[PDB]
Amino acid sequence: ARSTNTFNYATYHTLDEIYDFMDLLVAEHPQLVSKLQIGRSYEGRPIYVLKFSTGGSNRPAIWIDLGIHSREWITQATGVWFAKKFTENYGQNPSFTAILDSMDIFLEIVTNPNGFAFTHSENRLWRKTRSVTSSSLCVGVDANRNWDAGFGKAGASSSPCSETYHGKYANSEVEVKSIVDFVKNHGNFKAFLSIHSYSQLLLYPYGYTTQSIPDKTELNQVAKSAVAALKSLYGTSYKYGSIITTIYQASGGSIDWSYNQGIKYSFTFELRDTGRYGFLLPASQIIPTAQETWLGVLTIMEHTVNN
Ligand SMILES: CS(=N)(=N)C[C@@H](Cc1ccccc1)C(=O)O
Ligand SMILES: [Zn+2]
Repeated sequence: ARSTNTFNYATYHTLDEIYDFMDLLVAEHPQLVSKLQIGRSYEGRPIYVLKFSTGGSNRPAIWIDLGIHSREWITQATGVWFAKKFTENYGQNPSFTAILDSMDIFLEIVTNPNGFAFTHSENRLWRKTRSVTSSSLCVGVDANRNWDAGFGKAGASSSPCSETYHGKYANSEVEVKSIVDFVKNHGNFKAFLSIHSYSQLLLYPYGYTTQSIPDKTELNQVAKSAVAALKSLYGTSYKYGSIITTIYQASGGSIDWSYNQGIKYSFTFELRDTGRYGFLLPASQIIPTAQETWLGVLTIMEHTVNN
């Protein structure tokens, strides 16, 4: 509340809280974290990215977004945890410090602020954005299906009322477009990670095509290692593979797009529980999830700095 050491990482928070948390963090470690606004949500809410850097001009960076799907609260929770973790581990953890000394980290905790606010105010299970209009009384698009990666292909719905509505056109959603422009403009992103929320999977590109990525051998081993690392804390078991192969076909996905942009280390993480609690994960599981997930993330980051 008053400082980042007082903030309760063991509970779920509102939009305001996370935003306030953002400012505390920047106030406390001004030389390491900066708060950037890459856009405004459909309902005009600021879209913020927290930039962790030790200097340099335009260093190779790591992209990390959480809460694209509003109801997946564990991700926003894990998001805030990571942010504090970055400030804590710099200069203490030999490996993490090595990473920050050479690369920057872009962390977007609340990728979909409108839906997030909605999950607090009216429907806890809301997952889409809150954009309106058309020949429909239904609101929102599935932000993870609005990307220009086999956009509109099988694995997404053209029906606005649908939970997996892809939107009118690729990048129609500001929350999405804001990232695209940011990342395209930066031009030196090396890794791109998108965090979900439930089923315990480590996925790597192509949800939209059966086509195998050229870097499949390498991506597969990294995922193997990441999953191995993650399970070392509490023995949480994750499955890994390509999207289409492990789950099902999905078009307009975040990770397919990033990979197509030449960002090789494109992985999607699906926390935490395999259905017992689902999207309504007990707050008591926040830390543990954050802790383990971090191990898998750092694994991937280490690979990145090394290749
Ligand atoms: C449980 S869920 N809705 N997070 C599953 C998440 C699986 C996915 C990962 C990457 C890319 C496209 C699809 C989705 O359907 O968006
Ligand atoms: Zn999701």
